[PDB]
Amino acid sequence: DILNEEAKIVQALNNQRELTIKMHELKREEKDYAHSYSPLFSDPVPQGGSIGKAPGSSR
Amino acid sequence: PREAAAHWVPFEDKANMPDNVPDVVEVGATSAPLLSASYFIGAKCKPYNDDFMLCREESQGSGAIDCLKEGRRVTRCAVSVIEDINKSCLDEFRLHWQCLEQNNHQLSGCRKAEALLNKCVFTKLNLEKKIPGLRPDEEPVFLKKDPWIKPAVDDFKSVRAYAEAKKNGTL
Repeated sequence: DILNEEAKIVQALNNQRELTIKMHELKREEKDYAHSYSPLFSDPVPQGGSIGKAPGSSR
Repeated sequence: PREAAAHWVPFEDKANMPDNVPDVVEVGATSAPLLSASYFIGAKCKPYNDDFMLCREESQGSGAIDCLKEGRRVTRCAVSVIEDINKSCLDEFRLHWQCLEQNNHQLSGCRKAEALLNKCVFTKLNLEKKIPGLRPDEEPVFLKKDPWIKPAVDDFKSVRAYAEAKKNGTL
């Protein structure tokens, strides 16, 4: 009756250990430009300076 | 793109085109004849000019060397327009750009000569002067009667030729 109630607590603590190791993995994982920077306007391509612009200026 | 300051010294280059690229003869018109016939260069050579700039857009960064074959043809077609306008309308083309070299090359001050030039070129060279991007319900500026912006002094040769075209019934 007491071995089962200790195995329950050990399972509940190993669950927290797995959760902690997971939530540590999750932060060091790299992340998208749409999640790290603003979601709308998801491309990093600037295309900036649009009045006196030259054709051939893109690459 | 930026302009030279702080003791620029000019330098030129004693050299030639390589053999790979053929000869192309140049435009010898200066700013008042170029500004005079700008709309007729643009009316005849629209698809050539647009293919040249579309070349320059398509192969980015290579630029100069990969677009030489159509930069050839835009220059040759503009030269065709300018000798075409010489041999038909030399005296009033000359009347127009001689008006234009006074008055700061403003097109606002040479209306009575450009009416004559537009009428000649439209009946003989069959090219029309148009301003695009102009929706209807909007009058084009070089057509309007009594504009707010008149020049300081109208040129004498063009008002004399304009009155004589009135009395001939030319215009």
